[PDB]
Amino acid sequence: VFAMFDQSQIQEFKEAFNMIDQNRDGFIDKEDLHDMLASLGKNPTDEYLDAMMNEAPGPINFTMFLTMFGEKLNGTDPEDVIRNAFACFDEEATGFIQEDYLRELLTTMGDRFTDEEVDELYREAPIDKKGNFNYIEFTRILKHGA
Amino acid sequence: EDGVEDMTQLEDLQETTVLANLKTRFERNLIYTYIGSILVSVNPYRMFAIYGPEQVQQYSGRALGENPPHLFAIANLAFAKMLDAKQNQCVIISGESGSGKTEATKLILRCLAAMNQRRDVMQQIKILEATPLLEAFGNAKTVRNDNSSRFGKFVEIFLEGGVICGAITSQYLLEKSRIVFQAKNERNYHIFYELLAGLPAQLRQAFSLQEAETYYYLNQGGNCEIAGKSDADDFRRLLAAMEVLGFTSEDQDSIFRILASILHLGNVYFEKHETDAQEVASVVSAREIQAVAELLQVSPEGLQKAITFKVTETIREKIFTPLTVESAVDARDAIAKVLYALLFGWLITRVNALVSPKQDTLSIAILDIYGFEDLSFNSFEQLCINYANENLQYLFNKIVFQEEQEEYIREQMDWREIAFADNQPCINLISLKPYGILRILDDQCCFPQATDHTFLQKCHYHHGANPLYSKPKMPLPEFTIKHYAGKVTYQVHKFLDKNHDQVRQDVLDLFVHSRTRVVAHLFSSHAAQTYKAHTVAAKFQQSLLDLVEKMERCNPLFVRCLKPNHKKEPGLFEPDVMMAQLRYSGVLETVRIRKVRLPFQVFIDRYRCLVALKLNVPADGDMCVSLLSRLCTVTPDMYRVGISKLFLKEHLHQLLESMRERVQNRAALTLQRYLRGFFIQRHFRSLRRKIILLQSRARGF
Amino acid sequence: DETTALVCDNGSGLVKAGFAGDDAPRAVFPSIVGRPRHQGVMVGMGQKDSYVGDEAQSKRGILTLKYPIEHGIITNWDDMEKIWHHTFYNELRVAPEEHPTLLTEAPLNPKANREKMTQIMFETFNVPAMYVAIQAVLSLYASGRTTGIVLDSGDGVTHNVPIYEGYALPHAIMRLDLAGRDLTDYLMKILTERGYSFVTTAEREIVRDIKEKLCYVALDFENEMATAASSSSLEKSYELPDGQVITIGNERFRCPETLFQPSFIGMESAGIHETTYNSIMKCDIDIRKDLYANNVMSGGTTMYPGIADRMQKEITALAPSTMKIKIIAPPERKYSVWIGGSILASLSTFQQMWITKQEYDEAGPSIVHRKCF
Amino acid sequence: DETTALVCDNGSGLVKAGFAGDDAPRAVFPSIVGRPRHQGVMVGMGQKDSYVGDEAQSKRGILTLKYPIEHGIITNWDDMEKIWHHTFYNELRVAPEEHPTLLTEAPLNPKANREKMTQIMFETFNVPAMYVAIQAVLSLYASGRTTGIVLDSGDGVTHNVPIYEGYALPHAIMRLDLAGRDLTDYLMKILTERGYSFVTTAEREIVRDIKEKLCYVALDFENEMATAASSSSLEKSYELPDGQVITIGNERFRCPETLFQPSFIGMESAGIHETTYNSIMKCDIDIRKDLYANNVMSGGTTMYPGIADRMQKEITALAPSTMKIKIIAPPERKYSVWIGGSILASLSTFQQMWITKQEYDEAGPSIVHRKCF
Amino acid sequence: DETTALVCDNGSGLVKAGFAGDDAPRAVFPSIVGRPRHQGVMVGMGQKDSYVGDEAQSKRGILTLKYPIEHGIITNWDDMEKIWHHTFYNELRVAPEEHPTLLTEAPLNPKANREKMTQIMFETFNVPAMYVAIQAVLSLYASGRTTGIVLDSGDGVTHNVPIYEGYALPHAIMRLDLAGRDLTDYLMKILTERGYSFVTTAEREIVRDIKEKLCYVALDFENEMATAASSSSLEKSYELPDGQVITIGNERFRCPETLFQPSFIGMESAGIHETTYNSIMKCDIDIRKDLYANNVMSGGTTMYPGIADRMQKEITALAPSTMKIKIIAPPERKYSVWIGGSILASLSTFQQMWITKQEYDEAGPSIVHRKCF
Ligand SMILES: Nc1ncnc2c1ncn2[C@@H]1O[C@H](COP(=O)(O)OP(=O)(O)O)[C@@H](O)[C@H]1O
Ligand SMILES: Nc1ncnc2c1ncn2[C@@H]1O[C@H](COP(=O)(O)OP(=O)(O)O)[C@@H](O)[C@H]1O
Ligand SMILES: Nc1ncnc2c1ncn2[C@@H]1O[C@H](COP(=O)(O)OP(=O)(O)O)[C@@H](O)[C@H]1O
Ligand SMILES: [Mg+2]
Repeated sequence: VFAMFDQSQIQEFKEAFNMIDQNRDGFIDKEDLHDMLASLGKNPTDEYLDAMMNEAPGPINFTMFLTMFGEKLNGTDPEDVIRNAFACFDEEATGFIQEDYLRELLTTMGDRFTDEEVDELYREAPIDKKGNFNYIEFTRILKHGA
Repeated sequence: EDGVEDMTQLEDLQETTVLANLKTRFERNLIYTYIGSILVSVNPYRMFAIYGPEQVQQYSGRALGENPPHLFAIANLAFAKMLDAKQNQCVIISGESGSGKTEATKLILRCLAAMNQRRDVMQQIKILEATPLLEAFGNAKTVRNDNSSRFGKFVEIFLEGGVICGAITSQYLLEKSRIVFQAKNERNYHIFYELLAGLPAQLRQAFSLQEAETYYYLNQGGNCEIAGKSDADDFRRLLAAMEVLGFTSEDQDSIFRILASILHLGNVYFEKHETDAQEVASVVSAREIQAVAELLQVSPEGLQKAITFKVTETIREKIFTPLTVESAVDARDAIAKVLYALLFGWLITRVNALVSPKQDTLSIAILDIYGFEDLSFNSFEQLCINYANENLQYLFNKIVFQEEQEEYIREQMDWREIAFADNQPCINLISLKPYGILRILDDQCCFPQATDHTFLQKCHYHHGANPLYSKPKMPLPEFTIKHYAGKVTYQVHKFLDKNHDQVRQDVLDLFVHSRTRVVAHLFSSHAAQTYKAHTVAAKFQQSLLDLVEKMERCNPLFVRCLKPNHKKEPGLFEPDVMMAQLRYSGVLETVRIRKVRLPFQVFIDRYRCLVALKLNVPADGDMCVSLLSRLCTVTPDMYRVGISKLFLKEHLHQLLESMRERVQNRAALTLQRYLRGFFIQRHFRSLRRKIILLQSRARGF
Repeated sequence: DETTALVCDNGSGLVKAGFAGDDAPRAVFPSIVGRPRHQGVMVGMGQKDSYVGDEAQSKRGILTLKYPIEHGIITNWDDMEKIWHHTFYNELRVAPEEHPTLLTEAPLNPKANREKMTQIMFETFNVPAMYVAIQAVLSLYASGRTTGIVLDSGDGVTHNVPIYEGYALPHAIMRLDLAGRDLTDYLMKILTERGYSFVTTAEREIVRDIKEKLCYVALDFENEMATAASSSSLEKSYELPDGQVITIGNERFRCPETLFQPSFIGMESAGIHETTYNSIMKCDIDIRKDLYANNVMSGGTTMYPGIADRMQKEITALAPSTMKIKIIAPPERKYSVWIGGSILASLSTFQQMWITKQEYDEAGPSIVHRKCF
Repeated sequence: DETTALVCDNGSGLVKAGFAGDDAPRAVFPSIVGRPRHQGVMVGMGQKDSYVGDEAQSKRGILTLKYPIEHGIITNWDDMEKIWHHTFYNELRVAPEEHPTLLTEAPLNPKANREKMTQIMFETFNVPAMYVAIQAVLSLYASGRTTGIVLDSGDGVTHNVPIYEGYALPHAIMRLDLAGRDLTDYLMKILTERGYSFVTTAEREIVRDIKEKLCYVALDFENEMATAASSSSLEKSYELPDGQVITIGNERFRCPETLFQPSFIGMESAGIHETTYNSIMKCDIDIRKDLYANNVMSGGTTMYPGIADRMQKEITALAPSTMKIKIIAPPERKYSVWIGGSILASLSTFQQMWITKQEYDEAGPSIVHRKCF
Repeated sequence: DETTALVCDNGSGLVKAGFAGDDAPRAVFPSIVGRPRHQGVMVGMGQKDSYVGDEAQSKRGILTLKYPIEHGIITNWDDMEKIWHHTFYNELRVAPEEHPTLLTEAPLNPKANREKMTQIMFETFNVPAMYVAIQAVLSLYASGRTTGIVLDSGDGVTHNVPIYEGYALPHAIMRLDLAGRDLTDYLMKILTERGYSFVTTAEREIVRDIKEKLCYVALDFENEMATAASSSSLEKSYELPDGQVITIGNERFRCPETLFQPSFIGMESAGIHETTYNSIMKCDIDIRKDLYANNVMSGGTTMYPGIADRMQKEITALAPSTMKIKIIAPPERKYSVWIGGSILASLSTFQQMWITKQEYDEAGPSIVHRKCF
């Protein structure tokens, strides 16, 4: 958000946006990234680089860009909010939340998210074998940086 | 261990919750449940271990804790209350016919006989052998049941410090109009058909009896035979019971003579003969009148005058006024009804005298009362039935409210006066003296030119503004009363014909001077005991008032027998049938009375999402209502949670629940957009910061 | 709670009292008060200054008998109090201060009579409630009808009241001061033609008994007189209290003839049949057909043999031949007013029409004019 | 879906109600409301404060009968609501909140009458749709014609409506406030010449029955009067409800004569024949020949014997001899308005001409002025 | 040549006779015929079988008094002949066979009455000429007006006749059979509430005298009743012929109240004020303003004190406030019909309107229907 900023990651976030967000039509272009990669000079070729990136959410606009800056990740995610949200679905203040419990909770309620996204989260989330997922260390790592 | 025994301890008591708990208990072969001190029993149509001495000793005294529900708990609770208060108590076994009230009464009788005296069981043997006689004289086939008890049996077991003395049996709320009128596809009392079927032939020749289809008092239903009942076997069993009960051959012959006299009196017709100033009813054939006179040992001319004449008798003269056809019909029906009532009273009095007690200091009363009735075509008899059920539901609600008040003072709290709306307005609507429905009916029974239409118009005029009273839109001959079990529509078709039950002094004098001892004794006793009750409704009200007056010197205990399925299938259950039975039995009146009762740990645990509740182990003084003040701007009205936790009113409860579900929605949205942020993080700072570094280093040396 | 109402049909000649809901009056006795007219010579015999009812007729030969009511109007208000006290205490054996009382009155009486009855009931006997009814309405109640014209005839007055579907037409109400007492006086007068002298008030009772036992109504007067003159088959004997035997002939039907010819006793009024026809013709043209077939007769003076036949004959002669004439004369019409009052006082809806003690205290004795009729 | 429409032809004297598609009205009863005018003396008898329809005529002799409609205008808006409620519930035994209703009205009535009927239908009875039609158009619908001039005469008003090929000429529409009720009043007035007095509203019904049964129209008035005076062969007898017999002579044809000579009741207007001729002459010269041969008569007042013959004679006298005059008087012309309304309400193309509840909610009660006619 | 005409205003209760041109009737006496009802015992006393007029009231206590006229219709045609013979010979002392006679009749009487009067005049008394007039026209003649509505009220009937510039509107003529005789009967009925019994026809005259002397009309009924109930200042005493004194209170103004509320005697008709307003509203809109200011009252029943004030109050309440209401009640309105008849019969131009004996011989008794009115 504009008021709240996580100074550890603001520099990388803004550098990425200034390398991606420019005065253009609005779609993400390979031109700027390729120029940054081959600024020194390299024979341009398409021998084995016919597909660079294809999983952008969609088009980007300066107005929608500012909305995204204010809401999604730029200086957002207060820790108390995450802890309260995770304790809302658990009765123990300890935060031992069964992994399968969160599976159905996420895959049935709200804008439903797939098991693929839950696994994607688990690619970095440390979980016990019995599934009582904890989030202190994971939340700190997400918020400070990596 | 998923089911529960007492639903009073539940935090949210709704009709759906009650149905779910009851069906969960029934699916585990657990019949009996608890509503505070009120037992609920579902008829399983299957033999269950509701007996055995080991159950008696298990429930003996207060050593069990009432963890498992059973009728023996009701029995020993009544015994303990008697030994504590030194006062009588009564147990009311209500419910529909076939719902299991009869064997419940028999099991209670066996349990008391086993646990009180445990040295002599002659009282229970003597009181069980009288059951078939009462069942034959007080049951009939209806459009809903094949064997329905049309009266309230009152068995009083006298106890003297654990010693079982003699028992007194009493009858109440007997249906007088069924003796002379039956609707479609229903019969009279079983006794007439059993007598006409199983009687020896020479008895029939002596009484000039015939098949049941010929008699007018029996053929009105159109189906004089029950598919699945043997009249001869039951009649022989009744003879065996009378022989055991000391009824000699002469007494049985007199009873058969009385019943045959009633049957023959039912077959008398009248013709409209022309007189100088009126129409006069004259008997068609004198054969039936003479047969009745011979069977009852009374004068034939006396009977014919008592049927076709009205007597105005002062000190200095006696005037005979001829009657009309309708008046003669009413007189004949009144004579038949009074004969049957006197005979039943005599049988019960003799049975009581056979097992007469010695002292009267303590007593346990058992009432086997029929319940709510809501058929398709609905009429006067069911109106009286529902009036009696409303008067019983008054006491049921009183007991429920007493338990609620005891719960409110059970722990430590500033006990407030809880509001409670009883069903008094319905009782006033039906039978209040100025303009009650039954009072209007009684007034119309002597008014000059009153018919059913005029009675309906009077009811509509007097009760048009009553919230419980409802008129049909089209001019249909009916009205609707909002009972505790829902709207009930009564069809006014023969309300005036079914209410005429006036017997004059000339008939009583004729019947006293009979040549047989039993009839003369009965009518002399009736004349000695006899009153401004000249209608069926007035006598029903008097009998119900007597029954209630017998039942305030004690604290009643209620047993509610239900029915899971109308097909008597042992195991098959339906939800709509359960809802209908719960509405009719008055169980849901407890839920209506409850509306506050919700728990404490629920608020402790799942209401932290609002302001992320800072404290731990909130105590009796926990910041609880002030939580609402600073979070929801809710008026302080929820009483107190503390130890005694029954505070939350329904609308506040739903408001908080739906606030909670918005909170869950918003928290889920926040988490999901945060997780989308994490996905874009891993995406971008994977595909650049984990790839360009590797490529640059590889290009490096 | 269960306070049974009292129905008291105090007529000019008889008191008919009882409890509401009964089929017959409990107490029926003459409405007379007697006082000694001779000299008491034995010590202790003669300490009673008044005799009321049947005890006044047991001592008939030493007393002067007086009626407190003539022509339906109470003229002696102390004898009436004595009679009411007798009825309440010695006859019904009931305490009036705990029973509502229903009383009757003729349709066209003075208002002071009704006000005084109300005052006496509410101040002397302390009844909790009161109502004053019209005798013809009670006759219809006893007859089991809502439409009809009633010819009530006691021994004070004769009145006609036409009622249709429970609605009365007050402008068509008739009244005659010719009834049983005048018949007794006329019979006493015409018994002198054979040499029988009845003078005192005690012989009035003997003449009344003769009239009740022997008199009848002739279907046609002239041929009856011709038959009585041409033979001696219509004569009957009567035994006097001291053993003397009297014989009367045409006096048997000449006495009740004054009901149809009031000119015998010097009155200009019309007969009961013409009075009934005139009362019918004062009603609406759509009411007359139903009234013609619902002629209800009530009272003791209507108890003569053959009176209904002659009434039907006279009305048929007067009314058009198209209509159907019916005279309803039930065998118990002597008690029809009391029976109707008993039926009315026992109704549950009637409990709101009583004149309570509070209303009397608020409004004076004039409350009875707006509460009743 | 299949919601049958209701046709209610509420006239000044009779209500004709039924279901669309039927061949006859289901309910026909007088449009009267009666109230008791006497004193109720029996307890419980007299709890009804109003009688509507046939039950008001059964109790005719104790009630005051009043008509809610005079001359086609509703003057009592509570009695009219009572009558409509009776028609919908006690007579048709139908729930009005699920049936479109078709009502009729005279051509030249005040607009407030129509607006008030619309408001009552849409707010008190909650009908889903409504339409108000003109009675002469429905008479043509029942007669199976599209061209003709209609002479409708109930007992409130008499009107003429000329229609050619389904096109109405509103400037040629006539109206007279002379109809059956005025005929009943005039007969009541002229019955006093023989000494018969009918005063109350209950005797108005008897006079109306006499008029319906005995009155007729004479082909020529003067020679009919001469014949009636010179003999006694035109006299007929009538029996009153109480049995009295009345006799009337020239009053039989003098009563309907006021339709052709309104001067008998002191009106300056012209007769029905001259009114019809004037209405014809106000149309186009090319329409007159077809109208002359399509004179359609409707209503109960046109039911007199010999009325069509005299109408044809008078029109022939007025119109030129070249034209051909035809008077169409079907035997069922007493119900022609209802039959036409039933035919019209059952058409599938008519379903778009109803006044729906939404249109009323949008436009107020004034929508009926632009949706109807 | 100089044959003075006779004016005979034979009403229901009084006969007013005299000679044309005089200012007052020569003979005024009651229209009664009496016959003995008792037994004559002296030889020679009892040879008279009838008494007519004042001699019938001198012997009132032994006679039965009968009226030949009720409600303006002669019902006894021999008593009427006796009364006319008395009037012509014993009272006026004139020979009828040489004087034209002018008679009066109510506006809406049966025709047989007029025909029979014509026949009796021309065949029994042999008058040379005859005319039958309408009483309201004669009232206007006596009042000196040509425009106005007349409310005549004798003791048989009450009628309204609106006349404008000498032109009568027959369709607006009203008639009520409620007049002085009904008032006498109602007073007789309501005098029983205080215990006064007047039964015979001879006591009807005493009641009539009481009504004439003491009764009056209250300006407003309810507050008058409240004042009479709250005090005793409205009571007056009357002395009976035998010396007994009676007292009446609210009966003084309750008796004439039945003229404005006919419901007291069980009639459905409207009061005289509403009848007059209805008669006015049946006239042309250009006539109403002149009629409102020319309300002429005539007859003996209009002689109550305060009747004109209440009539003006009621008409003002009914009529619009713009109009001016005048009630003309001359002090001699009891004889206005006779005065007008005397004025009319003395005119020279009227000599051509008589019904001569030759015309009667030519045309039968039916000539009076075309010669008169
Ligand atoms: N059987 C009878 N025949 C003739 N007259 C009778 C008969 N019975 C009673 N009466 C007369 O009727 C009168 C009493 O009738 P009742 O109706 O009791 O009068 P009231 O109601 O005024 O007291 C007495 O005069 C009596 O003589
Ligand atoms: N057969 C008949 N002869 C004469 N008049 C009749 C006849 N039938 C009905 N009427 C008169 O017609 C009038 C009713 O006709 P109707 O068309 O129903 O009137 P509306 O339509 O105004 O209700 C009544 O006044 C009635 O007297
Ligand atoms: N001063 C008066 N007050 C009240 N009523 C009167 C008065 N004078 C006469 N009458 C009544 O008017 C009636 C007679 O009036 P009159 O015009 O002579 O009648 P009619 O013309 O019919 O003979 C009588 O009934 C009489 O009682
Ligand atoms: Mg019509």
